[PDB]
Amino acid sequence: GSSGSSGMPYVDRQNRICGFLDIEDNENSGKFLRRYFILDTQANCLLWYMDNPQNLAVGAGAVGSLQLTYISKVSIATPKQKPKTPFCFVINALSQRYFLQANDQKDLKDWVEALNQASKSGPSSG
Repeated sequence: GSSGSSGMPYVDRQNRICGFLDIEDNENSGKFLRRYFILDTQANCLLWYMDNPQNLAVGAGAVGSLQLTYISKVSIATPKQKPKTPFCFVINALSQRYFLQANDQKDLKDWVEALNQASKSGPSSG
């Protein structure tokens, strides 16, 4: 482990983000799973639910999750990886790249940003 300090970082309060993305079902090369992704900093993981959790049932859950512990970098995909997509970001983790789709250019960036904030865990954790 060993936690190293930094001179003087910047940015903070990644702030949780929500929306509806389309992750390419691992069980299909073309079909995307439209779920409501929610960048939870407290959980330090990514949870995407069929729909808002406020409409779901207390005894509900997420179709899938993504531990931030994996994610390393969140950059915009490329036409050499997954073209035909304007606002598409690739979540770089251990050594993989998740292809997700955004509604507009905002959500996209935002997400990318949020995913870039929750990943950078700001200046420090907590």
